[PDB]
This record gives sequence, C-alpha cells and structure tokens, in this order.
Amino acid sequence: TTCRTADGDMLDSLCYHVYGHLLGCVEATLDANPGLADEQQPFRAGLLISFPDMP
Amino acid sequence: SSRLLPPNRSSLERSLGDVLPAELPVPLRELHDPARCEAALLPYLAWTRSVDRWDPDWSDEAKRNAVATSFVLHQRKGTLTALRQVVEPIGALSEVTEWWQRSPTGVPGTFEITVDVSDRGIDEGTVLELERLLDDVRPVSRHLTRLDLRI
Amino acid sequence: MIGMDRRSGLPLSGLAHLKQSVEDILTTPLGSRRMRPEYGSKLRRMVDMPVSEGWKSAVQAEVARSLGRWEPRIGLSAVRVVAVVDGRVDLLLSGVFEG
Amino acid sequence: IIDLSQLPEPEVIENLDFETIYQELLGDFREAMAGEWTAEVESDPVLKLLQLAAYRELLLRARINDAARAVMLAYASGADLDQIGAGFNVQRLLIRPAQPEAVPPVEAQYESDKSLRNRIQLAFEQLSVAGPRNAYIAHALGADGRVADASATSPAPCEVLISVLGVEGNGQAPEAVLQAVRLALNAEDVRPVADRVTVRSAGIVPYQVKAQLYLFPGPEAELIRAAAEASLRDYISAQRRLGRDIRRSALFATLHVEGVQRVELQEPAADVVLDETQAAYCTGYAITLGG
Amino acid sequence: MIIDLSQLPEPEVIENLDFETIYQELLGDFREAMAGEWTAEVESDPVLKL
Amino acid sequence: AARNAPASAYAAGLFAWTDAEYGFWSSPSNKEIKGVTGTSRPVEFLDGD
Amino acid sequence: TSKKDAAAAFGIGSSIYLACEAIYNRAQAVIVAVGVETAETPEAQASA
Repeated sequence: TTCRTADGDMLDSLCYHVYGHLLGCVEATLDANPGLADEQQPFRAGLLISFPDMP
Repeated sequence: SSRLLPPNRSSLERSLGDVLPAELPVPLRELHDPARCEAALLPYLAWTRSVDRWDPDWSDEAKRNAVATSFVLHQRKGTLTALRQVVEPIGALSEVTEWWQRSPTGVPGTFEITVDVSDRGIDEGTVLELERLLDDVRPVSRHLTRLDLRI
Repeated sequence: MIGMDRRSGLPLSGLAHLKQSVEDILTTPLGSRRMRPEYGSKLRRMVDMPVSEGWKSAVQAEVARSLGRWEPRIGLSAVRVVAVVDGRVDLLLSGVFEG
Repeated sequence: IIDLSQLPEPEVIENLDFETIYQELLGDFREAMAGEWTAEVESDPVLKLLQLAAYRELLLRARINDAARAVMLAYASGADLDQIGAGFNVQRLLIRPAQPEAVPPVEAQYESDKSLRNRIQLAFEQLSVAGPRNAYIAHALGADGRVADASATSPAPCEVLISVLGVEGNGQAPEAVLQAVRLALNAEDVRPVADRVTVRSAGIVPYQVKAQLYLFPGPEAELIRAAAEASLRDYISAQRRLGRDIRRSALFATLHVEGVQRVELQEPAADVVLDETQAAYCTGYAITLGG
Repeated sequence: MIIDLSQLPEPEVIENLDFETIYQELLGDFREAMAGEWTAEVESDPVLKL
Repeated sequence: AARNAPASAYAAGLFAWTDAEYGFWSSPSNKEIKGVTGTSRPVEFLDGD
Repeated sequence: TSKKDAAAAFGIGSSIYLACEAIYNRAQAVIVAVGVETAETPEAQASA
C-alpha cells in the first residue's frame, strides 16, 4: 500500500489518517522502509512510503 | 527543529528544538565500502577481506584498490589475470613466460615462472619484497623458488 | 502543580500556568504535537466558517471539549459571542481561577 | 589466522564525556537565543533539561559505537554472525545436536565463538579450487578432532608436504583420523598435483616449564596462582594452531596476573626455534610459588 | 549447496522500537532530576512539549 | 562583551509589543526591555521621591 | 517580518541588523528597513 508524500508532510501525521492510532505504528513504518529514517523528517515532495498491513 | 514544534511556541522553545535533539552522523555504511572508509580504520576491513599482504607506506589511492579487488584476486588464483592485478601499486605489466619459448622441454622443475616487473617510480629497495609478495599467488608445489627481476 | 513558564523558564504554579495552558490550547491545532494527534483545538479549523447559531454551538462545544480533555483544573463559565465587527468575532471567555 | 577481537576497541564516532557535550550544546543555544539571553532565562528547569540532553547523546555516541562493534567481525557476539556468515557462505553445523536420550535432560549444543569466526576468515581462501597455500589449510578445518594445517614443499614439484597436526591429547594423531583429509580433499585440489600426508613431519621433543612466581602479602594465593593457567593451558594448544614458535617471553607474559611484582624462568638455557615445519609438544607443567 | 536466508534466526542489532519506552524513560529521568520541584505531568506543561 | 546600544530601537520594540499585547491606546512607558543588561549613566528613581 | 529575514537582507553583524535584533526580541512586527552604505567621515554619515 505505497503512498506518495508531499514536501511538508510528516510521518506521524500521515499514518494517523491511514491507521487510526499511533501505538506501534510509526516505528514499524520506519522499520519496513529502506532508507526512510536517513531522509530528513520534513519529507521531500516525491518520496514513496510503503505503509505495511496489520499494525 | 523549530518547524517540528507546534506553531504556538515561544522563542525559548524554538531555540531548544534546535538543541535538545542534537543529531549525530551515523558513519556505518562507510565501514564496508573500501573506497569510502577513513584511513584510521582501514586495516580493520583489510582483515575480513583476507588481504594477505599489506604495507603502511602506500598512498590512499593505492590502499583502497588493494582492498576492493581482494575478491577478484583470490577468486581465480591460477589464472594470469589475477597475477596482473596483484602487482597493483608497482605499475608494471610487460611480459609473461610460457612453455614453447624454451625449446628443450622446459627447465628441470617443470617450468617454474620467471616473471618480469618494471618499476620506474621507485628505485631504492623494492627487490626484497617481490620474492615473498608473489608467494601467496604461487601454489605450494606447482612452482619452484626460481625468480627473475628487473629495475 | 508546579510547572515552568513558557518564556523565561521561570517556575510558576498557580496563576500563569493555568493561563499558559488555556491560551495555548485555543490556538494550537490538532496534530501539531508529536505522536499526540488529539491534542489541540478545532478552533483553527473554525476560521472562515459562516457565523451562524449552529456555529456558536460548535465553538462553545470545542472550548468545552479541548479544555475538558486536557485541562481539568479550569472550570469554563461562558463563551458568549459579544461582537461581530468586520468579520472579526469577539468571543468572551471568562474562566475561573483554581489553586 | 589471528583473532582480531582481542584488541582495544575502535571508535567510529568519537566518544566525548558528559561535560564537553554540555558546553557544546550551550554554545549553540546562545547563538540561537542571541539578543534574547538573560540570567533569568537560564533557570533551574531549563538547565535540568540541558543536563538531560547532554546525557542522551552520551547514550547515542555509545549507541553508534556499540552497534559498529557487532557489525565488524572484530567484537561480534553470538546470534549475529549468522547474518555476517551468510555474506561469507558460512552456516553453523551440528556437533552432537539435541538428541534426547532422556527427555527432561535436554542437551543442545552448537559451534561456539572464536572458531566459527576463523572459518569466516578462511571463507575467501575456499573460493580458489586451483590450490593456493591456504586452500589446503581452509578445507582441512572441516573436521573437529584435529587442529589447523601448514603447507610446505622441499622436494621436486607437484609434491605437496602438508603437516596434518591434531590436538586431542598426547601427541600422535590416529591414522583413521588421518584418512579424513582425503575425504575432505577429493574435488578441491588440482588433479595433476599429488600430496603426501605426514602427521608428524619433523619430530616431537618433550618440553616443560618451571616458574617460581611471587605474590604480594595480601589476597589469597589459591585463586591467583590458578588464574595463571587460565591464560596458559589454552595458550599452549594455540601454538601449533598457527604452526609457529614459542618464546621465553611467552613463558613470562602468560603468567602475569593481578598480584605479580616479578617472575622468573629456568627451564630453557637458551630459546629454541620452531619453524613452519618444526613443531613440538608440552607434556607436563608445574607452576608454584616461591613464597 | 547454499543455505536459504528464510531459515536464519533473528539478529542482535535489529531492535523493535517503542515510542513509549523511550518517552516513559524521559519522564523517569527528569522527575528524579528535579527532586520534586517539577510535578505537573499535564500535557499542556511545556516540559512535555520538549 | 557589553556594547553600548543607541536605545532607540529598543523603545520601538515596546511600541510594537504593546500594540500587539495591550493595544495601540496603551502607553509603553512601564513595560520591560528584554535584551538589555544595563544602562550607560544610570538614572535615579528610588521609591517615590 | 522576521529576525532571519533581516540577517539575509543585511548580513549578520551589520549596524542595521543589530537594530532589527533589538526589535524582534521584544516584539514581532513589520519593519520597513532602508539601509545605507557606510560613509567615510562621521559627518558625511548624517548626510546619507
């Protein structure tokens, strides 16, 4: 379920609209994403985050 | 940073958001790329790539290619191609011997090799290493201790 | 309860700690806090909504909600819309003092 | 084959102490607050926040260093070489695995450390099947009831002299164990080349050591005397693991423990030489105190 | 004869993370460091912003 | 170190702050200046003289 | 309109950035800054 960010979107805001809660849902997104943490926290205009299923 | 904090914030909190995180570099991917290792921790990587011979006298351009091509050298030890690249810091590729250049059925010793190395950059010394630098490429009993050199 | 002041770092407990928490809540939006998307108010989303009698039922709710969630030491008295001047809506918020 | 995990620790990031991290944060803080700094601003709650922040990257410079240890083969611990050995075609095998002879006494056992890393070190010495100096070595370490190998050649060419040494006890390895190297070297050698297999190729001379150590007037002389052989009885078995020499200084430094002011040696009059061919065996030691 | 990567055990350096077990430590590192001078664990307190 | 400022930009910081805090009808003549650390030729105002 | 906007438009350490530094710490307001070049004599600085 890969989604594309915008240039000011942030990680905990995005996966709260997708999942509905943030307990164990942000660091699992950083886990199943290669090089996402290396990228700066204010995301670039066209990075791809693949949100995993069953948080 | 300052942007990470909520919009209603003082100038005190706006300063502390640039200070209280205090991010650091993570130089962890550079530890296994030999062309991007620092010079102080390079012989750690030379151990795990099983680099058999090493000198703390080379330039850094001459140290990193000895680690990067350590796989290809040990992959085909018998082949001539590895022999060409084991003499990497001494820039030298002139001539290699073969059977039929000698007519009476080879030397007694079943044609141990007498390779040619030409070095013009450095003239002092550089002889007493070449009989043991080529020892790891040499098999245990396929070749004999006869050797030839050139300055 | 003893907290620190927002500017200048001073430890104040009763008067300005109750004020720096309520006056922050009315202008802090939802999702601005890190890992706390339910802190804040919908008052930043009440901008440019039409000023109707059903709109005041929402603002008097969202004042009672966003302060009722995260500020139990404040008893809200009255949120009366007292003036509509030039689109600016004057909402009077008289709060009791505790501690 | 030399263990690299017995050295002082390398620092990939610098490891500053708690005080120079704190003043480095304060300097950045003053620049950010330039024009707004006041004595009141540096209050007690704000300072205790900055004393936390000076401690958190004290635990992050310690985090980057402790992560970079367990990635390099130098100071990598168990259940983590399986990720490194998969990059070097190294899978752990079973040495008498969990067969429940009786069901409540479970007896599970794998390969330990500091020898599986050695196989990873020899992983690149197993690629070449044209037989370099180490491929005869690195394939002969597949067995368990032996020690490592050394290669040499005195006679006419394509006659390999490999010295199959074995650590299991008093010297001589069995000839039935000697036949296993031809089962480990059948399609790994070269076909025209032909080796001879000598278990003891130079001879065995009996050695000893006699040391009169001194301890301080102080702690107990039972556990400090016995701690000298804790670094010695595993040291003698590691000498022919590389086929190299013992020294007089090996008989000094392996007996210096906590509580030693001087040592002494009498058993050699002069040091002996042990080449890559020549080896020896140590029968029985007696290290006591002079006091 | 290569070993499949799906039969390896999980390693040491990979950690499951939690925001709470970092943030509840930062509560339990600051509360003892104030010696009872800070006691407002309400979220609107600007120590819980930081 | 401590440099001498003209003290005219610090007064306009109060004219811009009281209009945002107390309004444009409010005088800035009792409000605090934040960046300062002293005053060249300090004037006397003790209690009520 | 901000303290960083005066540092980019007039340079840190200028005599007019230090005046905007005096304003943006106490308040947060709009500043229409002109900025002139430094004259040689202190008497000709008044004429600029």
